[PDB]
Amino acid sequence: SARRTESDIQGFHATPEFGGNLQKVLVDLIELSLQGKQAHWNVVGSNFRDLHLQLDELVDFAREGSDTIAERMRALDAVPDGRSDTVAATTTLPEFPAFERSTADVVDLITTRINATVDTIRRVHDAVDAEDPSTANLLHGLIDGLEKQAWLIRSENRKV
Amino acid sequence: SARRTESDIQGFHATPEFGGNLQKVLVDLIELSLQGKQAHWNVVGSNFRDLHLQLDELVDFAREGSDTIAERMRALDAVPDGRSDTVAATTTLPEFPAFERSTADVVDLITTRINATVDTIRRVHDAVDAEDPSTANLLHGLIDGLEKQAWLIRSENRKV
Amino acid sequence: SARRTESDIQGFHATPEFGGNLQKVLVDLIELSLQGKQAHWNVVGSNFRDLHLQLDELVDFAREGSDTIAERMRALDAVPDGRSDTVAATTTLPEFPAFERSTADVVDLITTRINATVDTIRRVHDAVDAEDPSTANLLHGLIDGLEKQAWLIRSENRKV
Amino acid sequence: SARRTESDIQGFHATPEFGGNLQKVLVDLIELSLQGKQAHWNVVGSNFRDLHLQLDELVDFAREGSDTIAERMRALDAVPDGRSDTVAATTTLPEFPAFERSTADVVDLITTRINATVDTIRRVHDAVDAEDPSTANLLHGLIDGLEKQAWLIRSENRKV
Amino acid sequence: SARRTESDIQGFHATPEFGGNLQKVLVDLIELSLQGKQAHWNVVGSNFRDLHLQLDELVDFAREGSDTIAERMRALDAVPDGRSDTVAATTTLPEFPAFERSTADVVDLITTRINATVDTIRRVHDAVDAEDPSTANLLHGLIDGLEKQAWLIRSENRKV
Amino acid sequence: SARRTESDIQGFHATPEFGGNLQKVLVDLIELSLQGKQAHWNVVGSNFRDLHLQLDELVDFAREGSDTIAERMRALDAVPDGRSDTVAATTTLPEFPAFERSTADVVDLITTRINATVDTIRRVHDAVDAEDPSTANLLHGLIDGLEKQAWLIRSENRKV
Amino acid sequence: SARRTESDIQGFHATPEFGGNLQKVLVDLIELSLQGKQAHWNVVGSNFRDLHLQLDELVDFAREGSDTIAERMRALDAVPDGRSDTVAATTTLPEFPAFERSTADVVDLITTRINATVDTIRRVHDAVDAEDPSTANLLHGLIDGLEKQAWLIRSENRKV
Amino acid sequence: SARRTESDIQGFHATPEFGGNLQKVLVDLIELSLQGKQAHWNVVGSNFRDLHLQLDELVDFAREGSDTIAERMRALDAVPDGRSDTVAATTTLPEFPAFERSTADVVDLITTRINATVDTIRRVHDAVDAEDPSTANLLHGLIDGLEKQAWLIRSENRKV
Amino acid sequence: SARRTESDIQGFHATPEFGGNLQKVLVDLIELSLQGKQAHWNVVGSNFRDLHLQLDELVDFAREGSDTIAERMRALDAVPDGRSDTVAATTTLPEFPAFERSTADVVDLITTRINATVDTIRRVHDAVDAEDPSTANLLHGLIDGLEKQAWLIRSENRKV
Amino acid sequence: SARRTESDIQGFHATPEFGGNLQKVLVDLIELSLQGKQAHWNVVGSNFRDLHLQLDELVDFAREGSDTIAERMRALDAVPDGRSDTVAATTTLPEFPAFERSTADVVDLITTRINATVDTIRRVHDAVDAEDPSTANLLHGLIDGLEKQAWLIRSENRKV
Amino acid sequence: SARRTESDIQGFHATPEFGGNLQKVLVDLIELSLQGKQAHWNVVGSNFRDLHLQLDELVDFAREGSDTIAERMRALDAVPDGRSDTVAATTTLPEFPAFERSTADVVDLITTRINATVDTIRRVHDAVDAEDPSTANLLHGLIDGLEKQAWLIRSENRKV
Amino acid sequence: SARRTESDIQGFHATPEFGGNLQKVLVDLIELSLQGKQAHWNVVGSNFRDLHLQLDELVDFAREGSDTIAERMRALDAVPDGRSDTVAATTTLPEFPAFERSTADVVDLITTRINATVDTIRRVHDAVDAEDPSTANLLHGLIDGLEKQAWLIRSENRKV
Ligand SMILES: [Cl-]
Ligand SMILES: [Cl-]
Ligand SMILES: [Cl-]
Ligand SMILES: [Cl-]
Ligand SMILES: [Fe+2]
Ligand SMILES: [Fe+2]
Ligand SMILES: [Fe+2]
Ligand SMILES: [Fe+2]
Ligand SMILES: [Fe+2]
Ligand SMILES: [Fe+2]
Ligand SMILES: [Fe+2]
Ligand SMILES: [Fe+2]
Ligand SMILES: [Fe+2]
Ligand SMILES: [Fe+2]
Ligand SMILES: [Fe+2]
Ligand SMILES: [Fe+2]
Ligand SMILES: [Mg+2]
Ligand SMILES: [Mg+2]
Ligand SMILES: [Mg+2]
Ligand SMILES: [Mg+2]
Ligand SMILES: [Mg+2]
Repeated sequence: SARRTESDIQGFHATPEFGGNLQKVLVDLIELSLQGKQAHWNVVGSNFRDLHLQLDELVDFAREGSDTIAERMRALDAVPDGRSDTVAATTTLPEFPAFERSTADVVDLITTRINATVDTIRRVHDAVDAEDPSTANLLHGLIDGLEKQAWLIRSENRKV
Repeated sequence: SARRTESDIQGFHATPEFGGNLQKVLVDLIELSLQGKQAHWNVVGSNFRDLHLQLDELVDFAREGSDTIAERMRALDAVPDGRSDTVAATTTLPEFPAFERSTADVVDLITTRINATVDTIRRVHDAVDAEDPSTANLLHGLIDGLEKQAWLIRSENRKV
Repeated sequence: SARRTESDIQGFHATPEFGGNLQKVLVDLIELSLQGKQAHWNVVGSNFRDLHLQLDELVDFAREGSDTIAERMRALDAVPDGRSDTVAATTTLPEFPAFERSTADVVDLITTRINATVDTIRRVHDAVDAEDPSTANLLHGLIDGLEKQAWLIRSENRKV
Repeated sequence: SARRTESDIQGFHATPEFGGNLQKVLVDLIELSLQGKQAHWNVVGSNFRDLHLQLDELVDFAREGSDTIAERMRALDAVPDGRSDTVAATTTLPEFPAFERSTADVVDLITTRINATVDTIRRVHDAVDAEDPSTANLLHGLIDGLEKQAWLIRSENRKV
Repeated sequence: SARRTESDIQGFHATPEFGGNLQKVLVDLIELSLQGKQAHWNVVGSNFRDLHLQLDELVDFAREGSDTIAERMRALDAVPDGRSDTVAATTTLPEFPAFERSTADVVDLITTRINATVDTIRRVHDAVDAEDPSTANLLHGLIDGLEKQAWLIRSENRKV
Repeated sequence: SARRTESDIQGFHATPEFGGNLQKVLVDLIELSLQGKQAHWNVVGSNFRDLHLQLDELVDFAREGSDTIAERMRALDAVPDGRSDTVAATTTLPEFPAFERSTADVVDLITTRINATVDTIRRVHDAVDAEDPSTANLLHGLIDGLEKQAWLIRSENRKV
Repeated sequence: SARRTESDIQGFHATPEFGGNLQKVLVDLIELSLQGKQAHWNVVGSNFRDLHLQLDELVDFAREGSDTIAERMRALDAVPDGRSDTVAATTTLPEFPAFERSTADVVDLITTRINATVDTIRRVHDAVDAEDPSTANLLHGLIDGLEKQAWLIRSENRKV
Repeated sequence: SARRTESDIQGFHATPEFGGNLQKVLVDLIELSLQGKQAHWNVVGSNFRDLHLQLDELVDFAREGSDTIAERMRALDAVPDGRSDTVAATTTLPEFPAFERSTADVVDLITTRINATVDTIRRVHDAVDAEDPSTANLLHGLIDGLEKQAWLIRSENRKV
Repeated sequence: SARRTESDIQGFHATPEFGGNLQKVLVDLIELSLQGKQAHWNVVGSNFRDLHLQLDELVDFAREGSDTIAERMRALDAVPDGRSDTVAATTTLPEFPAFERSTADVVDLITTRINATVDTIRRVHDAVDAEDPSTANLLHGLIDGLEKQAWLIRSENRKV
Repeated sequence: SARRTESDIQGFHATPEFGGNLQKVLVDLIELSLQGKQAHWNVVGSNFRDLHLQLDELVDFAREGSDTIAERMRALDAVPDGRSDTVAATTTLPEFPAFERSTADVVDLITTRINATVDTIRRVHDAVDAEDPSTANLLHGLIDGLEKQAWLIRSENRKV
Repeated sequence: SARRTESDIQGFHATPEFGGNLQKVLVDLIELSLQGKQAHWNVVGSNFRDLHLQLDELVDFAREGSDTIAERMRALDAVPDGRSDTVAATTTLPEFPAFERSTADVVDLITTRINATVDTIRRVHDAVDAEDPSTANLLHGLIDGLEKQAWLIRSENRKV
Repeated sequence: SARRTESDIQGFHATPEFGGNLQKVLVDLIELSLQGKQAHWNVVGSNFRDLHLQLDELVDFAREGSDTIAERMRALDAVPDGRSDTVAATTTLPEFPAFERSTADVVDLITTRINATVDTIRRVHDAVDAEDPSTANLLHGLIDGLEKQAWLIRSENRKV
């Protein structure tokens, strides 16, 4: 009665631009995960353990975030690229330095890299929201979670 | 002292239109749940097990979704109708066919029905968001979750 | 030695009548689940919370029951029909009323609907047991569980 | 290489008005949690246990909510004040009465105070959303959750 | 529409003899659980710990069994009596002795008392099954479980 | 250097008075458990479910309590007697009435029986504490736990 | 006082025929377990993973089933023989073929072997039920569980 | 034989002095909880994370403690007052300062406030123990738990 | 750059001799599992329960071991044979005797069968290690676990 | 209004006598833990498994006990010494013998050593209670727990 | 006294070659992780779901493996480099192709890449084992785990 | 039939030197666990909590390690000696100091003592491996785990 008589109903298709916007978020989340693990392993000095542990929590969040974004792309028939070459060639994050780094340095370095990642999400937000508010919801989750990590990490170096 | 002195403070009340819009979402979520179980029981053929299992995950999400929407109606002083006669008389989803269906047919059929359910949510979205953004947030969760199910189901039939 | 030399041994096949008998149970279990959720959402008044919660437990049991019955049908190569139109057209349960209902009314209404569902299982029991005692075992579980729910719900309205 | 150069990328900082708006939400959430426990301990009469238990769920939600808001403030460089004197001096919630209170009275009292808490969040919503949609997402969760609690609690006193 | 009309469909009610038969099972289950704890506390000697632990498992099973039977009585409009005076006055189990008892003695004593409990259930089985096969299903679980306990306990005293 | 050279070091053992006092606690705990289940099964009327559930929680605590006391006796070379005849013959608890009882009646009946049980523990407390403060600690747990149960149950019948 | 005064009460003893009948069930359950693992390890081809996993679930059920039957024999003073030589010499199941087998062949092969195992249980059912209905209940569980496995496995090969 | 024949047996009730003493403990526990969260949110500097985490554990314990004391009051017919105005007006704890505070400062501040809370419990201990040793047991748990928290926190600022 | 330009890279292939060596381990693990269950069911006498339980733990380990070995064979493209006929025809373990066996006898019997199984693993160890050290690692796990079981079981019969 | 204005509020600290008394408990708990493991590893003979398992449970409790006492010392500004040399030099426990020991011997040996440990706690109890009843509470837990362990172990060698 | 008297005892230090060898393993494990996710997101076609899920299990193992290797480097005073640029510049794995790939192609592609990763571990094995057998043990775990993944993935494409 | 004949197949027995080498590892593991707890309780100063927690993880690992070694000795017919006097008299670990120690000092002290424990295992490794590779596998786990702990602890004191 109210039933649609259509045998093939199409779902929501993302524009290629929308897919490209999520791709920008994806590579920065993957890069953040890789840099987070680098910091996690190579951090040394005063309050090593807290930072070591907090960095793993950041990596967990960024990895879950990259899944969320890539899966959202797929749901809307965009196609993600999380390969190493693409991530290195297109990430906006400043390169993480090599070798052992002090806890103080790692705090400042990782805070900057989190903030860079959040900036990318904030930059594409309005364009994403305009096409698909449901995806903007996912972006809000990432912004909230990453900005929480930034606070939890940077607070170590704060002097009051 | 910033304390209010009213003995009676009323809650947010949904308009009849708003109530009607959530009712539209509700009946399609219940119908999708019922069709999902039908497909889950009656699918046979190549890759039976994967689809059988994925369909149960779809049903779980749709059932949780119907609860969310119905409870949201109740919170806003609206009254849901999820009775079988009402669902059958008012759902926009094409009827699920009777008897055993092949994996390939079930994939196509259910994808269309998920697409139809999501279309209803997308159709009422802006009107809901205009009156109550907090409810639109719930709708974003439903859209994201269902379109993910559509991807996980439909990909069986996608060739190269 | 004692091994059967048969390359293709057939399993137990249910008669169509047996399948039809389980189908009667299936539609009443599905209808009970739908009515239970309707009551769960729309119940109001004294002792709201207990009934709200108990009704969800009833729905959980009826949903698990419908899976059990439909899966048993499939195991014996019967084909279930749990679609909304079929449920509405063939259920023996009295229609659940629309709108908010008092806890006292809901208690009486749902007790009657549980008892109707149990009656269907009791009605087909002997015919089912005669063909397949193993399925009668499943029916015993449903009778026991539903009659427990009837007691737990109806006790609210009992005056001694 | 699309890598950014800067070593000190600063995070999103909230305006004083934004921090002030989240502070308003925070004090009302803390007050609600304190009032919720007061009601939880001191409620007596018909259907005591259900209300006793539901009030604990409300408190749990309000406490998680206060953490969410205070932490969001910290993430955005704002400073929460959840101290007893501040909460008492600035909460908009009508004072909860001391001593034992009937279930019927507690239902009415707590519903009013939940509605007051929600009103604060609804009042600041648009200003919060205008500056930071990600924070508005957190507000939506709070509105949804608290309005659910209001329904679950107030339904006890409903007439027909 | 195959919907029934009646608003007050009554449930299956047990005959006085049926309730009496379940009452017989109930008192022997409660007595066994009390005797099981008595043995659990007071057993001493070679292989104490194994018997101590196994007796607790027996008690657990007997207690769950008593709940099952008493609740089944309630479901079928019968009224259990599990009070201490009634249990003592009507149990068919041989009295368990007071004071410390050897493991070997406890094995023999408890095996006899389990067997007595099973005998009661076996004695009422056919009359229960004739009136209500669903209840006989519950009896089968009790027979199976208790006879397993008897084997696990008595095997301690076996010769070759 | 400080090692004792004794081959057999004996444990602290209870005096006959002490053993007798714990036995008094034991029988009232078992009797409360038995009456608790009787009430649990046979309670009917307004707010049935809450009382039904709370009575099971009371029984769980009383059962754990009886184990605690009986095991403490065994630890101190005393012998418990939790057999039905002994419990019925020596309990100080007023007899629980037969048949179905209203929720209001069960509240008053059970509150009285909990209070009787606590009175027994309070009556023996000082004598127990004088001989063995470690056992008095166990009594404090029981008093606290049972008096909480009394509050949670009795509050149903309070009118303010 | 309704207490029995026998110092020795014997348990239910199975006849040799009954013991033999359960032994027939046991050897086919063990053989099915062994063949299930063989198939699980050696299946290759289209939809490998689903079958690999489902076969492990079948093995788990058959192993649990063999335990149930063997323990039931022990409870009734019968003596199981699950040794490899006996299983190989007395199983009624057709031999599982050697080496790697295709998914399609494994589906057909295992379905036949489940069918064979269930046939043994159905063949001995009435004789078992006549002597001991409680054991027949266990058989009903085995029939239901195994025929469910047969459906979940065989449906891979069922076309339209 | 030993059964009391009283229809109404009353529970142990707190004297006004006793109720007053527990109220004193209650407000300091709630105040500690509130200051604990304030410190948790606003702590910054060296070893932020450890302190952030430890303060949450302190708050969890203080919250459980406040429930314990308030529930104990209710059990003994006393009425708690945990409202914000009352806590602020009657707490003995030194006020927690506003704004961000260094880890070193928070360690000293919180240690002092924990000690103040414990002092209150130690001050009321003997009077509580004299009237009701069972409640003194609860006080012992609180003293032990809070003094552990003080050690775990203060140790950060120790120099040896 | 360092990337291999090969479109099809082959994995490690086990020699047929290596596969045959793992096959020897596999049949003895399967035989040990079958004999362990035989002992588990049929053991009687002093300390029945401990042995009954320990034998199940041995069986669990041997079953997990057989999976490990068979899966390792498959990973390296060997093909396991765990069929009943093959196990009986090729196992090196002495046959387990029929009928009920005393705990003392079972201890000695099972210790010998564990030791036989370990001997097979030790016999093939060097040949396995020489081709694939990673598989020798798995053998070390089995040797350690089985030799632990041998100690735990045999200790029952040790006289010092 | 009632707020203390002190900047530094000090915690309760143990006197040298108190610290010394807890140290005495600490070394006997650690020694018991060490002997418990020695017995656990080296026990052989009849009922090996039960004793092996029970000794591990004893060790778990003694280890938790040692943590409790040492942490209590730290909370009260006392310094524990649980080093091997100190434990060996100052423990009151009779030395555990070397080599394999029979189950009968281990039962007697360990019971004696548990009793020695409890004696130490009972000897210091009153002095501890006089200074700090909160710590006496911890001692009550240890006495109760260890005396339970003594009962569970010693009962093996009892003959009645 | 066998105690050493050095105030400083250094740990095992890896040679530069050893560090380099683990670095080779690390970059291929990270690359495999990244390629695994790419395949997981972008696979479409027959048996999509099984591969999608299995690829996630592969990624989990490879991520855990990279952690193990990097942490082992840190333990032995070596410094890992898991940054994207380094992984892309130094991995031996063939590049994963862009865009959607069929199930069959993904099976072949990923199998080759697992084979490549395992080859690196096998290539460095002997050099690692020669310097530090404990690290070789970790390598054995990686080889076993990855070759198992290769089997579970590749078997989809293996025909008869 | 490839079945062996012997009824008494003996297990692998360790040489006196082998048992002696495992005894060396055992005493150093027990000593480390005792020193670890000493440090855990008595550490104070900057980053107390992290070290406090990490030291407990070390103790957990060392205790599991000691069980592993002692049980392996038992499996191979060797007899462990983990008694306090033996540990003190034969441990190679430098004595841990008494009293409170700074975090910086504890980091250096514990790192040295972990390294000493690892050195013992590294010293006996080749002789253990030569006689029994399966035991060397256990040593590898210990080396890996302890060297990880050393890194996690020592990194606190690292400079740049
Ligand atoms: Cl509830
Ligand atoms: Cl799956
Ligand atoms: Cl931490
Ligand atoms: Cl056990
Ligand atoms: Fe994903
Ligand atoms: Fe719901
Ligand atoms: Fe189902
Ligand atoms: Fe928080
Ligand atoms: Fe019950
Ligand atoms: Fe007990
Ligand atoms: Fe079994
Ligand atoms: Fe509470
Ligand atoms: Fe396997
Ligand atoms: Fe500790
Ligand atoms: Fe890691
Ligand atoms: Fe151990
Ligand atoms: Mg599949
Ligand atoms: Mg209620
Ligand atoms: Mg006390
Ligand atoms: Mg720290
Ligand atoms: Mg035993």
